[PDB]
Amino acid sequence: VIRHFLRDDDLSPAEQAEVLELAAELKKDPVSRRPLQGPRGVAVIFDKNSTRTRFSFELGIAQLGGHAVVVDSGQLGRDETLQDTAKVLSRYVDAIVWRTFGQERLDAMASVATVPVINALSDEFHPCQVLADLQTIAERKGALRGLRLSYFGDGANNMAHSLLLGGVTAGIHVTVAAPEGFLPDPSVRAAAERRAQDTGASVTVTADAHAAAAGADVLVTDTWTVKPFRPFQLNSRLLALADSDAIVLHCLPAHRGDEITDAVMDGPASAVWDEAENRLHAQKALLVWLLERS
Amino acid sequence: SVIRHFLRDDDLSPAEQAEVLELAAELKKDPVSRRPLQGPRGVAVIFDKNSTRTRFSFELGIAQLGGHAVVVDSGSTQLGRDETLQDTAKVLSRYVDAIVWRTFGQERLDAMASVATVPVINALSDEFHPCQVLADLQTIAERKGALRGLRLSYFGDGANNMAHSLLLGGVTAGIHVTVAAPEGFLPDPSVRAAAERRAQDTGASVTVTADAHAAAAGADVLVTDTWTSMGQENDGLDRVKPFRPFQLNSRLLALADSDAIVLHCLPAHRGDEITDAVMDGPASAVWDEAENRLHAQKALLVWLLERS
Amino acid sequence: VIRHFLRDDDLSPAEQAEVLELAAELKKDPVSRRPLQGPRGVAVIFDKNSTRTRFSFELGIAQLGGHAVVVDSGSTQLGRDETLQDTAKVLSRYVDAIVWRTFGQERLDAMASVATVPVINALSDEFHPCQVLADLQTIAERKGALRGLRLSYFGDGANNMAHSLLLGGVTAGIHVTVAAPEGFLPDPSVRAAAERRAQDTGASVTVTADAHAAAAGADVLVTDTWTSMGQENDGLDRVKPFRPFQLNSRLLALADSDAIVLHCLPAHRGDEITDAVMDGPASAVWDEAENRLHAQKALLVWLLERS
Ligand SMILES: COC(=O)c1ccc(O)c(I)c1
Ligand SMILES: COC(=O)c1ccc(O)c(I)c1
Ligand SMILES: COC(=O)c1ccc(O)c(I)c1
Repeated sequence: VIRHFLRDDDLSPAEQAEVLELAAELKKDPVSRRPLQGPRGVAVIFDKNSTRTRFSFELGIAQLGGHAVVVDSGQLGRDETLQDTAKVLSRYVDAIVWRTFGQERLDAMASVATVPVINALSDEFHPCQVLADLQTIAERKGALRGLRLSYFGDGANNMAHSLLLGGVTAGIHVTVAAPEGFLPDPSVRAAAERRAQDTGASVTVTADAHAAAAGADVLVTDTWTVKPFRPFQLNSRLLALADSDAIVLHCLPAHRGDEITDAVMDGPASAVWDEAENRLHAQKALLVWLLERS
Repeated sequence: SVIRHFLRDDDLSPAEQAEVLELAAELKKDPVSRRPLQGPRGVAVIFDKNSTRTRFSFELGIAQLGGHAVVVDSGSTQLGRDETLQDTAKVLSRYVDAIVWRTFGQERLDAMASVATVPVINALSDEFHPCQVLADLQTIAERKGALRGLRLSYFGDGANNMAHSLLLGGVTAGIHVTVAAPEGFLPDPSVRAAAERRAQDTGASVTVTADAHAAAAGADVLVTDTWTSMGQENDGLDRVKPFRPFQLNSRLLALADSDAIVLHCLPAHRGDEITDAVMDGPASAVWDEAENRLHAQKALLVWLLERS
Repeated sequence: VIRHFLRDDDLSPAEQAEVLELAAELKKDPVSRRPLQGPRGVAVIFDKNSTRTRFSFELGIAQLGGHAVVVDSGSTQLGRDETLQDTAKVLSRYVDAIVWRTFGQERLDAMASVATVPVINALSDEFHPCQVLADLQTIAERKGALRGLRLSYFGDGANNMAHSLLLGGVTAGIHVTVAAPEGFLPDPSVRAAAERRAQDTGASVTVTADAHAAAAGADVLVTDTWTSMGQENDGLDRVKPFRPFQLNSRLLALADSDAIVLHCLPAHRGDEITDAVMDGPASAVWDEAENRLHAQKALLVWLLERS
């Protein structure tokens, strides 16, 4: 009966809508929900450090009344079985937030822990970032369903997979614009196409950056790590092809002049700074929502 | 009032230990009902060698007492390197209401405690692990009731921190403690004599034997621990062959009382000191035991702060 | 506008007095001010770790009702994977203040130029202005009014404590003397800024290699370690030049009979200061160490309400 959140499609379309609505309420009233008052603990474990993931989660948990126990990459599983660690953590904390690499490690922890496990960021998915992206799109553009989103650059990385899955879950027509060596994992693509039939969305994968941008409502990129990606740069030429009032997203950090140009990132279509803040609100909502169902 | 420290299990008298364990039971039922550190007031939690389960239990426990744990890993300069230990203790005493320290040699804890003007707690050391044994006693009481007169046997390395603390903390609770260990691996003589003298006051006893089967027979509680600490991996000994007859396995457990329970200071190395069947079977109390580090350490801190 | 505290003369004499008054009030009532209730966040960022800096700030923020997010060395150093400007914009969305221990002053200036929350220099190569606030609180509680006191600092005259004692000291009206050997003198820009500020407060600046003249008639004697970790490979013999400037019993006996002794910890007993001086009746190093908690909480309270 314990819900986990390891990939974007772990939420149904109706569940994802609940979490995003909660994120909006929490942005307006950040200390109104105190499910962890006590404080109750939440584990925030990094197999590899991520300062942005730490600020977001550590502050968010505290604003829910809890105390985050942050374990930096100075690992889980060397000492004892992941199953034994999961059993003990379940006695100390009400949720486990974990940044690890392979998906099989997250699945293993989730199969044994008796508290919710959240994928903070992994090799294959970045589902919390995409919740923050969807919150940012909704507050700038309103209804998500039927919007057109294009992601540019490395189509094999965790953002491309999560934009496909979380995007179609929200009714967004998602396009990935990527060069040949760097396309979405085929099982993720197939999961996105199936979910997309439930929401009226669709999946497109192309090497044509110009067609990806033409008519886009949301344009997204991410760092590249490098010649194959240059045609996919978000520059101002690409952005003129989009629909009026298009918004640009980029989970930070950005390498200005590589995947994105100053003019795009500092211009009026950029929503990168609101996007960064909304990681706090979206992750708090996810936690609140998981905790009440577990 | 004198400042009370908790560096070894016998730092509590039998009556004082009973007060702490009763408070641990109350705190398990009502975990935010005691707020002596409301403010927050600080508590230092220092690791000369990192321990992640010591971290979760103390960091959360201190927060639930209303306090704020300042957690210092060994990534900082080891205490005693950049400035004297006495200088550090004097400064710490201006910032925090208690000092929790995982360190190696017991003389370092003694030194800190002699100069600090706030309680010092041994979170785990080479010679003792008294906080773990408080959690063990809480767990035993939960399962069996009165501790006085129970029979507890520990198996494996008889000179490690858990053997020493089970001796001292166990006899302080009135438990008849047996250590089953091979020759060359027997309890420190000073700790054994201290346990024998304390056991006189409680009606307990101390037994040390190389006969694992005899130690298991009639026991109410069977305990083991890893055979080798990190610092012993390079000591030159074969640290498998001497201990294999002391494995806590189904055969050994079946020799004990039908109602016996099994304890183990985590992490366990399954297949070495304990088997999967025992670890995962119905006699195992290891998960409740791990949880009770939280409650027993909170009780200890509440009790020390009130007396200091 | 947003106020920052990057060096000691970022506070005017009147503003410094307000922060020091607040520090005394917070020492008496340490949880009575809750500007960060929520909790609101405060970033505490270390380009190079300092355990003493971390404890003081982490507890202080919590006692203001906030939650400190501590970033130790081990994260990618600010500037490596992203512009300081971009990091500052994102930080400003998460926290109500940025406390940063870094190296060159230009990095602090850059952060403060674009951050929309107060930026505090926790400790840097050029200045240690939070420690000097704690020193001034310590002197005030031991001596009363600061104006007109005579303070002499001994040792490396170009380190961050020498620079902040000059600037923070003259801001408080203290006559500051730096006693240091040739080649280890205060930065000229810092000395000139102190000399300008001293005209406003009736204070004065003296730089001298004459250790006995600097101790004579002093109300406060201060020293610091002769070498920072980043100076250990600079090629200099960093012991012989400084031995004449040791804060020892003979040097203390030249000062005013009611003189006090300060040293931001840790001390290397036997080098810059002796056991007899560290542990005798003139030493105020333990109160000084504690007051870093109260002075830093005061600064945060004051910056948060002005910004
Ligand atoms: C939410 O993330 C942050 O606030 C953040 C990002 C990058 C940084 O280098 C630092 I320090 C903080
Ligand atoms: C109470 O102890 C724990 O919850 C714990 C133990 C071991 C670990 O490796 C980790 I991550 C957490
Ligand atoms: C405020 O500074 C301290 O309290 C402190 C200083 C040095 C240390 O090694 C440790 I642990 C704490």
